[PDB]
Amino acid sequence: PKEPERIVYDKERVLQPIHNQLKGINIENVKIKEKEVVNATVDELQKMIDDGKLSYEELTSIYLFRIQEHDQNGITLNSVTEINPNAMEEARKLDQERSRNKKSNLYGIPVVVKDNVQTAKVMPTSAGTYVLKDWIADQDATIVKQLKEEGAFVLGKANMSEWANYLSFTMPSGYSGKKGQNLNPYGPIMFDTSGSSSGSATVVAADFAPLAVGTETTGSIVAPAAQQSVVGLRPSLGRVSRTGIIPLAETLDTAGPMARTVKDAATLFNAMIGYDEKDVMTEKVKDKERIDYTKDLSIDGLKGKKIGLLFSVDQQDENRKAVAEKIRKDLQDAGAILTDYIQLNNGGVDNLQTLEYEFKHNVNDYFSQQKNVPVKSLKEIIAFNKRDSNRRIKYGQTLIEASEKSTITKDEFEKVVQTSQENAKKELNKYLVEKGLDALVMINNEEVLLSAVAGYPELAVPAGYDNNGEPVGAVFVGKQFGEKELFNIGYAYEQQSKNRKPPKL
Repeated sequence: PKEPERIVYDKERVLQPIHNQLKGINIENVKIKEKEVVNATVDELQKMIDDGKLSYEELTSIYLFRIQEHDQNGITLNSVTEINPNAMEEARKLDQERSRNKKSNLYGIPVVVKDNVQTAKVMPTSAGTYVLKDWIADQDATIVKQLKEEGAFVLGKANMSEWANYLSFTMPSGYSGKKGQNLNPYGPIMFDTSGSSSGSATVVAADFAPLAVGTETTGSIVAPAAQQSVVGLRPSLGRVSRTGIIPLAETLDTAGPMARTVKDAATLFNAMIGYDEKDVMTEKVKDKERIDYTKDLSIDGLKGKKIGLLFSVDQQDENRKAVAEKIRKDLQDAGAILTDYIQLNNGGVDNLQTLEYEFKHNVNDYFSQQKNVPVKSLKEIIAFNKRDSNRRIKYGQTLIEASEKSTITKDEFEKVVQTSQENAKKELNKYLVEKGLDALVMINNEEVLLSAVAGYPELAVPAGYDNNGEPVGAVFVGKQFGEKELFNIGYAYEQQSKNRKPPKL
């Protein structure tokens, strides 16, 4: 992959919606409440408005102001693709019906969803592409529809690696032909943002939003979360509906919550989960009940837990040696039994061929359902990009070209997926279920291939910063349908370490 550059497309796409609903606002009250809102958890934000020292309209104003001054100006992280023009109108209405309709922790809380998540009549869904930059979907994604059932509203959309990082091998992470290059708030250009949920990681890292929604095929959530020092969760395959999300490979596709705090992540995770008749994958959770993932979160959640390490401190470079060593300490200091150095075996577990065949089919089937989409096939996209290469495909489109002319048959595909799932699931259970380990911890995204295919949940927690200041996260692998135990484990590791530091913008 090539290096990231300071490239920003269509800046007025974000500024004008911000500028329009910030004409009748006092900048004095904004900057004052800004210092009290930044790095504050969701629970703390609810306390600031219960005491009357803040409101939802003010909360939204601060974020929009920060996006205007930091994301599209100043340091210019360029992590926001779209902004809800009705963000203030919805915020004020949530203030009026607050004392009457308040019920959930998510009420009035602005949420930023990934650019590949559908919203109705308001914000375009493009998956970071230039060809879909202006296409507004007909219906909301189910996760968006369920979000507004608890009071939450979509503040805007986050930047991402185009096509969920499936365009070319040379394209830098965080880049999209729609908005441009995403920059890491801990060190622009210097540090990569990772992908493909780069923007969803940045908006919560730079306090552009309290919560964010990302998608993951293989590491697209936990890797940018670790690279930008924020919390990211990949749910079990079937826990969260994918309906209303531009796919990549429905075999692996999933949508997870992202925040600065494990607590806040679980708060968002409450409204994302549920049942969906449209997504047949969510019929593996039908015989289960909805839970509050914020109640059973104790600081002694690591007491007695058996975490298997997927990294070795001694074999680590001098740069990450100090960070990796502190991970073991914090786990031990919290009272957990650590298991040596477990080296997972990636054998027979395919990822690329699963993507090459399924991408063309998922995309074409996706566009066939839409009403007024400017493209109805992957073939038309390829032809569209060719007409202005330097703009629409600066780093090419080799991957989507390979998927279009793929020779792989459906028999070869479903057979590979079958063997891959049985291998990864057995490899994981070998340590998790068989040897009685509660969870597996890794550094960054070194071991995501197995847990993604097997459908096991993943939780990224800020593990600190190396000698150069580059963010390093600790991603936990939980057991199947064990998001409840993962959050409890993740919360205990988070509080008994506190590695995350707010970035200097």
